[PDB]
Order: sequence, then structure tokens, then C-alpha cells
Amino acid sequence: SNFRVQPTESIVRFPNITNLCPFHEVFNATTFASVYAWNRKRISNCVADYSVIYNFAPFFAFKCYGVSPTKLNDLCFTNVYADSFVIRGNEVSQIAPGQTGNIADYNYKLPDDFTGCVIAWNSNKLDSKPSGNYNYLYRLFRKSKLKPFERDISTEIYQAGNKPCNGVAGSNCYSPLQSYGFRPTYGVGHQPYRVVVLSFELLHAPATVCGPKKSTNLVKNKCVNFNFNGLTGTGVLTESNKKFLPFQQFGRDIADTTDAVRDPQTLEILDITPCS
Amino acid sequence: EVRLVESGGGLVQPGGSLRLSCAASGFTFRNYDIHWVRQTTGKGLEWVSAVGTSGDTYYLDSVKGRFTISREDAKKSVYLQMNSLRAGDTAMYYCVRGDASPDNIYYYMDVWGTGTRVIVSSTKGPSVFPLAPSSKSTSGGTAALGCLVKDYFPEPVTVSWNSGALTSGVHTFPAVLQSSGLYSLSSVVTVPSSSLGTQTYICNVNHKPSNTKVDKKV
Amino acid sequence: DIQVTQSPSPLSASVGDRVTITCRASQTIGKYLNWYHQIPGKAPKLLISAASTLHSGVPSRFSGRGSGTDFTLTISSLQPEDFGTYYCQQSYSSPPWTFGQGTKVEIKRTVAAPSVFIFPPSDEQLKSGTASVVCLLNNFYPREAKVQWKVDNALQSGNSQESVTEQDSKDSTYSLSSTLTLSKADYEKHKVYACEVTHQGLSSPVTKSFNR
Repeated sequence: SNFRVQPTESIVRFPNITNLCPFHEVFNATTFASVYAWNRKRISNCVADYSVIYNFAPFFAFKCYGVSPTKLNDLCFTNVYADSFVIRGNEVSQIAPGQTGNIADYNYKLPDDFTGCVIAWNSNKLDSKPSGNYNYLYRLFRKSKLKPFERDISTEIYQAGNKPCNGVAGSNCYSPLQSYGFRPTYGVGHQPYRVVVLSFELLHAPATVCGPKKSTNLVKNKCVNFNFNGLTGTGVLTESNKKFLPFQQFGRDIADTTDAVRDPQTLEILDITPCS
Repeated sequence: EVRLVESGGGLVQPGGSLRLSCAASGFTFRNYDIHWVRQTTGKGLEWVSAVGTSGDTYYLDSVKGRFTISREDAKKSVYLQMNSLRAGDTAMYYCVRGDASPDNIYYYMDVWGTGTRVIVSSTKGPSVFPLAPSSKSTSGGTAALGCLVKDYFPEPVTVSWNSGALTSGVHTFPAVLQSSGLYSLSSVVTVPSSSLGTQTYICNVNHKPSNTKVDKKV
Repeated sequence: DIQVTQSPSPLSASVGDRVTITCRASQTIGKYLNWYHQIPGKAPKLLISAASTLHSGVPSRFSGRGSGTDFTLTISSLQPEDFGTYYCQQSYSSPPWTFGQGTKVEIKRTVAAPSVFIFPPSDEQLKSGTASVVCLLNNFYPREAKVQWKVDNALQSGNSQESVTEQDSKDSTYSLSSTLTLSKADYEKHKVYACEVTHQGLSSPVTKSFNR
């Protein structure tokens, strides 16, 4: 008979794991937004690589609500809406599916089916101007409860009752925007904390933000399976002194056979060899 | 088939630093996330302190800082180093392979491991205290010859009521540790009211760790 | 956060019965729950995942149910290996994967009665300084019996700890053993030690006491 060697492993690689994805600005900038005016950003049409999210300042929270925080890089999501806003310390626990209060009841309320990850961290150095940075406001005294992902940027004077107040303020009348005091004198729980709530919408339509490719290693001098770049195959991999002119991806011999793959994400001249 | 060894051991003192390990044997170490569950004898499977292939390293808020997870695919094992431990980390540590369904998100921690053990106290020599049921003011035909082994520590201790003459009796009571830090079990035997007068019913102890095979009857 | 209130701690059972283990959440966690089984002296294993999808190897009518906050492990048929501690785990929690409190499904027999014996400490134990009086409560199925160390007609407890062994194999009863740990002066000055056995098994609480 004719006994051969069967491919030991199935180590493969892909042309660059991921592309440039905008996981900054809503995650890393200066002035963010305000609770009353939650921002938004529909990231799509890009290979979502959530690895940059982890290599960031020790955060004060990473609670994922519905999705395993370890499988974000492997689930094809349809849309992801990043929402950034700066709240205080005692309000970090209020932003969560099913929790009420006064900063998540009328300012920003998440549904009871919110399949996302809330990310919070301390910002007592970038958004803590002395004497109190009064630029941030938080909405209060809403006529009714808020809805999942509902904006409230009105500034009409609201009163408790039986008090005419249209454009002027008073004792029982106040504007629906109150400043936040960000001073180092204030203890923990009153400092500014930035929160970005990635809302991963899970559906059945073609996903526009899939996770990065599973490019493995480059086991050499050992018979293995191959998917380098996109062609499938099987064989041993050596190191050749050939010089594919800067454009030639695959290689070929005098028999129309794949015989030299180019390191997808390492720009190198490997040479495929037969598994006897 | 698919086992998870947990050869880490533990005998640290307050303020020590032990290092555990969980080496798999039966699947892609890479394509799987290894956590670390903990069970206090008399409590519920605790936190996770999980590690991931994307280099994600998770911790508990009440264990963060004094903990550091590390995945090393070279030897197909992970590690769990801890800083100064208090008196509340004495428990049976475990390592699990938390996984969800294909693209579904139901983490079901399916492949559990062996069982590492941590302690943070001292030890002593077994103090056997005989209990004589000479007062037959009992229910009649029911003797309860017991030997209270007190002031010892390592759980591996056994109270052979005579090999062979153990005769379906040895009731090894769970070591009731006195706050001190010394353990105290108990072992009564199911003997008739005349067996308290039949043969040398001895409570041969066998304290192994502190090295003291001790004996004596009642 | 998201808590889970499993069934009351002790769930009596017979080899064949409809056992209901309730797991109620503080929110609407939809269909994110995992049921486990931890037998005494071994590592836990998965039984029901994603509310109703049994994993594998769990086939003994270990049916799950529920799709909101309250979920129930309907065990319609029980075997010796269907007895042990059960745990719930809301997958809707992620970073702090929180497990349940624990529900021990035990076996059932009849009602019994405590065969007891107060046990004065060793002679040399007092010269050692210490002392240990033991109240053996043996052969009792209703494991709710308490120990009241009555030193000289006074409830001078606080230092006596007790424990129970694993449920007997062919007897199904439990065994209790408290240890009155006091000093030598506290022993050679007192004479009444009635161990009040307030158990549901016996009709009248028996109090055995030794005298010096």
C-alpha cells in the first residue's frame, strides 16, 4: 500500500486579523458629553476588534449585560451604538438594566433587554477643573418616565404645581439642568466618571460589525492544514529566498499548483512542500 | 478524556502568597476560557477571576489587587498568584472551563476540575479524651464509647476504633474547630451495654500529618 | 444586583417524586440560567443550561422550565444519584458570574427519636485545664434538634459548637455532637448539666444531666 503522513494540526492565518475600527473618541477624548445629552455613534461596516477596549486604564466597571464578556470578539453583531456621558460616583450603579433612581430614571434609561457592556472609569484628572466644573448638567423633574434610549434636551421651566412659571425661576420653580461639582475636596462617590455603554444589537440580518479573524500562528517544518490568505490546502512550510515582486500574493510552479504562500500578516516568503 | 488537574497546594500563613495551577488535558486550551471557582466548606461556589485568549483578565471587586491571573499556553496551563491573604480565603479552590453555545451567550461552566485546598492557621498534637459510659442510665443495650481527639489540625486524621473491632460504629463527627485554630473531631461506636465489658474496644487514632500514630481504648 | 432565591435549604424526597427547585431572580433575566449539581465529596457538574437545554449526560427526567425571573427544576423521577446540592447561575450578570445559595435534596424515611448520652470530660482533662462534655443526639430524621447546655439551671451557652455527619446510607438518620468547652473552675463548681434535647421526633424533650 502507500501510507502517508496526515496533517498534524490545522494552524491557519488571514490577511491582517482586523482593519482600522473607530474604538476611540467615544472611548478616549477630552470633554465627553452630558447625562442630559447622551451622545451616540453607530459603528458599522468594519471588523470590530474589541481588544483595544481591554488595554485601557484600570476601569471601575465592565459589566456586560446579556453577552459573555469573553466572547465579544467572536459574535457578529448587526449594530453597536456607543453612548458616552459623564456622571458622578454614586450614579455608576444606577445605569443598569432594571435599576431606577434620578440619573437613570429621566436622564438615560436602558431597557430590560439591553444586550451590552457598560464601561466606566475615573476621570478626576481630565474633567475636574478647580472651583467646580459646572459645564455638566443632569436632567431632573420629567413629566413622565423615560424610554429606552430617549433624548431629553429641553430647557423649559418646570414647577411642582399651582405656580405660574414660564420664563422666570423662583423657589418652587427651577430649570431642568443642574450643575455638577467636580472638586478634589469632595470624597469618593462625587467625582466625575465617564461611562460608555456599547449597545450590541443582535439580530438575524447580515451583521456589519463582526469580530476579528482567528489568525493562528505559523508552525513551520511540520505537515499541517493551511488557509493562508484565503486558499485552503495542506502541507509543510519552509523558508525560501524568493522575492515576490511587491504585489504577487500566491505562488505557482510549472504545473499550476499553489507552491509559495506569502505570510499574510508578516510579509515573508514561505514555500509549501509535499506531505509524504 | 477531558480532565483539569489542579496541582497547586496550599499551607500559607496570614500574609503569605501561594501559586496555583490548572493544566488541561483533552481540548484546545486556546479555544476555551479558564475561570477559577472557590467553595468554602459551608458556602457556595464563589467568584470566577476568569482569563481569556484575547488577554482579557477579569477579577472580583473584593479580590482585585491581591490577585493576578496569567494564561500561559506554552505548558497548556494557567496560574493564579495571590498577594497577602486574610483569614477568609481558606477554601477548596477549583478551575472550570466556562463556555457558551456556538454563537449563543449562555455561559454554562461545564468542565470542572479536581480540588485545590488552602488553609491559614496552625497545628498541634492530638489530645485523645476518653468518654466512659459507666453510668448505665442509658436506654439499655446501647453503649457509646467515644474518644474526643482534640487540639489537632490537618483534616487528614482518622479514628480507627480497632481495625476489625471498628465493628460498624466509628461515627467520625465533622471536626468542630474551636475558634483558637485547633480542630476537634469525635468518634463514638455502636456497641451493646455489655460490650462496655466485652473486649478491648480501643480507639486507635492515626494522626498522620503531625506524625503521631496514637491509640489507647476508653 | 441580580439575586436568586432558591428553594428553602432542606428538601426531603423519596425515590420517585415531583421535586420543585425554585429559582426567582430580582429582575427579568429572560432565559439566562444554568442549573448545577454538587454531590458531597466531588466537583459540581452541569445539569440544565439556558433554562431548558440539558447539556449531556443529565438524562434522568431532569427537566427544566421557566422563561423570565422564576425557573423550576422539575425532577419527576429520583434515583440515589439525583440527591445532592443544586445551584442556579444567572448568565445575565457576566463579570461577577453569581451562583445560588444551595438546596440539598435528601432522602425520606419515618419519624424517629434521639438515643442520647451526656458525657462528662476526661479526668486528666480538668488538670490539663480544659473540659469537654458531649451531648450525643443519635438516630434522628427531623434534623432540627437544638442543644441547650443548662449549666446549674442557667442557659450558659455560647462556647459549645455542634456538627452533623453525612446522611446515613442504610439508616437515613443524622448524628449530632456538641462539645461544652469551659474551664476547670467552671466544671468543679457546677453540678447540673441537663442537655435539653428539643427535637420534633420524641414527644417530650428529654434532659439528661450528670452530677459530680
